[PDB]
Amino acid sequence: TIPHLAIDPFSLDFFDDPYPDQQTLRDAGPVVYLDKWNVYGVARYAEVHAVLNDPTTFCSSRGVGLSDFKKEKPWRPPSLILEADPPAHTRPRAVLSKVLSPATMKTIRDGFAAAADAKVDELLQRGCIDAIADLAEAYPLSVFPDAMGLKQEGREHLLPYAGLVFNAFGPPNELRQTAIERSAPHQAYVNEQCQRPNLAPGGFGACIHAFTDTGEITPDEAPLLVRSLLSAGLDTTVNGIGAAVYCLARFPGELQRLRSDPTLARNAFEEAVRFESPVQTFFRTTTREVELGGAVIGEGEKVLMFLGSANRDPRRWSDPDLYDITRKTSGHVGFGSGVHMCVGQLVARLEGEVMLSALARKVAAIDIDGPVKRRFNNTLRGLESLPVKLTPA
Ligand code: HEM
Ligand SMILES: O=C(O)c1ccc(Cl)cc1
Ligand SMILES: [Cl-]
Ligand SMILES: [Mg+2]
Ligand SMILES: [Mg+2]
Repeated sequence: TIPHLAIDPFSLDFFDDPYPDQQTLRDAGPVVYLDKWNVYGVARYAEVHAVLNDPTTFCSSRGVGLSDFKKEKPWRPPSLILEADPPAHTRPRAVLSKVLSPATMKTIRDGFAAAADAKVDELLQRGCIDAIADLAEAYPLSVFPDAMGLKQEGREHLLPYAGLVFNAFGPPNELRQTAIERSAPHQAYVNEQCQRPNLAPGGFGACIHAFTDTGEITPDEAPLLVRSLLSAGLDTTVNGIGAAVYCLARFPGELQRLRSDPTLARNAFEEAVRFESPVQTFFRTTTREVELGGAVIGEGEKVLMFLGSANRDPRRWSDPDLYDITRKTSGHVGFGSGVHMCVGQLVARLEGEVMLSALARKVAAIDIDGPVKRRFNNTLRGLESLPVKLTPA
């Protein structure tokens, strides 16, 4: 009753061009079985959204990667937020929601916007740059570690650690084994910075520790919550901003509409998140036998959600393959949906908005002018190198 497919959604050939395989996954049925990894898969919008919003059956406390924490040891202590279910999830989630709250955004907006404007002006003096190293990576590196309150020493470990985290959600393929092997130095750096004495007062990390006073989290929980921000908060935005720049480079008509109304910057970024879906996939584990899409899934089974596919499902989206900065993006699943929906979404949108605003006001054209190279990761979709020539407005 359930179709069995041999597609490996963690293979390099899949990463290189996922869209044909994603349609095959959608059109095979509402639920598929992936023989390569012995997991169920859902790739249509309706089922992905349903699974995300059914946490009591599709749980996260057994891991949101392929590995089932009931069967194997986690490669690092479980995240207290991503890898927890309610009620354990609730108070840690509330702490991060307050640390990264609307009110908090007021305190960082001016500096984040100023750093974006300065970066774009700097790049316009060079003309010819790598939109990944020089923009998608350089900008978040210039604002986020400081907003976290990290010291200067050791920051070279941040992107390597995040790449490890996202590779580790995948299956035990070469990408994952190479990332986990000899990762101790990255783990040691991050774990050290999560301790209270190493976090600058006023930054996100120190603010997490300050919540230990309220009874929402204990002091021994705070380092792990800081770890969540250092795991999710940098590499995601790197690939989100890179996706937006890649979209604007490929769709000059949309760059021109953004230039004509810079207030579209926030939605242009949201549409880039839908269109590229920097976080491609996450898993859940069934807590009971459950019927999904006419398929009877047993207890304790991994279910792979194709977020990028759901964001391109023509059952839900008009012209899903087109980048449209005025699209009504509400309901996309690029930040998840439901109890675990990205708690850092306001930071991500702030960075993306202010960068796209700076481009909208300062740049007239973005031309790819060198070999484009893709970056392979079991969970993240994005580019390794995007050589572009920026023409000033
Ligand atoms: C474009 C950028 C980003 C994307 C595409 C993204 C994507 C996601 C997705 C899909 C989830 C849901 C996980 C699940 O359902 O299992 C999530 C959760 C989460 N994100 Fe983001 N994220 C981004 C930026 C950030 C930033 C900047 C931060 C921190 C500053 C952050 C921190 C978190 C945390 C802690 C969670 C777990 C929340 C929970 O389990 O309740 N993310 N993110
Ligand atoms: O480490 C964490 O909690 C974590 C890691 C990655 C994401 Cl996308 C969200 C949360
Ligand atoms: Cl760690
Ligand atoms: Mg260990
Ligand atoms: Mg010290």
